[PDB]
Amino acid sequence: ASVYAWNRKRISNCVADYSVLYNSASFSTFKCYGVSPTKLNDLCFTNVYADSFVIRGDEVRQIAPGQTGKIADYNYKLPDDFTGCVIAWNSNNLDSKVGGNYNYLYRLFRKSNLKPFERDISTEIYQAGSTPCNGVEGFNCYFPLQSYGFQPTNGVGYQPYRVVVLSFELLHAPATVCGPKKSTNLVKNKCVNFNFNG
Amino acid sequence: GNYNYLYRLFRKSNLKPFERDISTEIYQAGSTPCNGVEGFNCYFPLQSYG
Amino acid sequence: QVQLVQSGPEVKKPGTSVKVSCKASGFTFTTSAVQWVRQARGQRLEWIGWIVVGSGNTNYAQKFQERVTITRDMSTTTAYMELSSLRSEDTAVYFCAAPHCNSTSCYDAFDIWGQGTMVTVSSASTKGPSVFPLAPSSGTAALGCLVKDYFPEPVTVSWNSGALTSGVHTFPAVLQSSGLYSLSSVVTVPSSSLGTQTYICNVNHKPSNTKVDKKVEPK
Amino acid sequence: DIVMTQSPGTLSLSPGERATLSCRASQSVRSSYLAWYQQKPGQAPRLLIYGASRRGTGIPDRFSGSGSGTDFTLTISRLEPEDFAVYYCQQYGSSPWTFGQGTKVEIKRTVAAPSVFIFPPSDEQLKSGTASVVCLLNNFYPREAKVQWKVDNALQSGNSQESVTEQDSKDSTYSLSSTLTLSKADYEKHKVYACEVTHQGLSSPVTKSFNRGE
Ligand SMILES: *[C@@H]1O[C@H](CO[C@@H]2O[C@@H](C)[C@@H](O)[C@@H](O)[C@@H]2O)[C@@H](O[C@@H]2O[C@H](CO)[C@@H](O)[C@H](O)[C@H]2NC(C)=O)[C@H](O)[C@H]1NC(C)=O
Repeated sequence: ASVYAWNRKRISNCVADYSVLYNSASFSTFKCYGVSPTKLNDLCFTNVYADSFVIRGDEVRQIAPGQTGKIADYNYKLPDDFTGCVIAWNSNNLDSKVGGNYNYLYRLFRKSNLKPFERDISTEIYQAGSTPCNGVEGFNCYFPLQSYGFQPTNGVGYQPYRVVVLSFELLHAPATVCGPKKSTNLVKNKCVNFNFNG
Repeated sequence: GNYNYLYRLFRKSNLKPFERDISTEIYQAGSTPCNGVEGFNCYFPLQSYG
Repeated sequence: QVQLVQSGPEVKKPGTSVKVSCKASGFTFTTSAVQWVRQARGQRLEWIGWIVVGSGNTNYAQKFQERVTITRDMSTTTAYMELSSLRSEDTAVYFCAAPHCNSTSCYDAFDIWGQGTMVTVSSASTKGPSVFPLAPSSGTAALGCLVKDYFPEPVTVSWNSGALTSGVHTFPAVLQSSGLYSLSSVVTVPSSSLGTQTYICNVNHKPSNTKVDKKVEPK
Repeated sequence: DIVMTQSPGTLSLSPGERATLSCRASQSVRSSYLAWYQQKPGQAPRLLIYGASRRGTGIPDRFSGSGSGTDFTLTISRLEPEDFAVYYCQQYGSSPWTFGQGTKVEIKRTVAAPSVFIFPPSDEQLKSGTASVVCLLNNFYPREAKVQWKVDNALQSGNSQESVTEQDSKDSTYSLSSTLTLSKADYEKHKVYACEVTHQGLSSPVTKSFNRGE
């Protein structure tokens, strides 16, 4: 999905293995905040949110808590106390088109900043001046969305990148999303300290 | 931004009481040996304060 | 220092292209717009076109839709105007204009203007001027200098190395059919001072690095 | 396209009077998208008025603006010497944002006749094979003036060029320079070279001549 229309997937009751993703060189960016990226499989939270979108390379640095810019202010804002991970990878071979791609958009103007995890897809004409726009674009009246125009020949800073932000939400409810929790071999007839199911 | 103050960010195990570790060996966060070469899953254990 | 600085003078042959630069300062370029306007020597203002800096969208005039392309670069806060297939009709002064804006709102008109860029298009070559004296005839008399056959514009003329300014008329240059310019600079002085005051015109032509100090004599 | 027309072509007014300029659009334009600019010779345009009736930053309060639709007015309450320049009106609502043709505000003055001087071509230029005879019209008003070249009483045409200076900042007069260009052969084929000046300040055309050699 476009960055301004970021898609959200809800994850309840499913084991996941963040070790095969952390060990993958395919992902150009793997940065976690509030939780160590190494120690990830042990953690347990009741729900998981997966926000997904596409940006350009120069904006990948903007997907982090406490950041500012077009994307952070007008497209996708992360809270300061965000507890989760941000993963990004170069999608030039998929989301770039010769002549420029028109499918991925981003909000260019907005009168106020987005709240954390807010989703704004309004196409109201931005009034930059004192004269009120009446639905028609013009001087000081611009369309809020702009196309990235992703091309395969673009610079890697302007090439398309697919970004997925995983957040782990714990509420006043049982924790239903759990890690792999691998096991080991068992030995008999020897004094052992054991850890069975619970 | 003052970055002269550092803190260790990775280690294979927790420090024992009053233990001090000043080693700068590259931390291997993955299954690929680093051989003293930084890169993917090969991080500098120290990080500067902002 | 809300500024708008343009390129220097340009002298191109017919059939070539010129790219005029226009750099912004003081205001936030990213949210403004930049228009380009041309003015032929002694003519009115001719609107060429405008561009929205944030989006890059362009609108051109009918007479410049074919040979003018306006671009911008927010990193170097500079907008450009490329003019292809130059001809003598393109010899004019070009201005860029923009409203000054902060991080969110803009001015309601074009209040910031560039100094102007003169573009001359002809087959002529650089040449220094020949300065000939216009001697006074034998209560007030007139004398001067003829700055003939130079290219390109302009030349600067002073009298007594800048000491004599009163009564001085330096005329605007005319473009001869030979492609070279001609300029006349005259001064009116009392008839008594003709025999006891040397008059020397100082003609300087920077494009040809020509510095001529010519003394006018009453024959 | 929207056509912008300005009036008057030349506004001859005395310093201290009230100037009034008109701007007409070929179709109704938004009042909030019209501007007035001031441009001096050799200078860049300067924004004076915007939004039809919004004074710009740094512009004196003697400049005012009014109008609506197709007719607009720029009013200068008391004309100052620093106000004599060229004025343009531009609409910037509907593309293309066309300009007007300009209005020259000159200092009005009393009729002054020009001082006429003739200059033969220098011997140094004659060594180059070309002769240039110069006729100077010094300090006159109004700007309109007529110069005719006569070579042995033969009126010349198509072999002369003129140049007029801007109105003087001190005496509000103009100066004209006319150059007759002949070859060395044609220069040596005749003897008397004269320029006839017709002007409002002259009760009859004044002729200044010289004899080739004497
Ligand atoms: C950015 O400026 C706007 C308005 O500035 C106007 O245009 C400028 C080019 C300059 O000419 C200024 O002198 C003008 O005033 C600000 O918007 C105004 O904010 C005030 C808040 O006190 C509000 O009362 C006004 O109604 C607003 N007017 C408009 C047209 O929006 C804006 O706050 C400024 N933003 C920043 C970050 O400085």
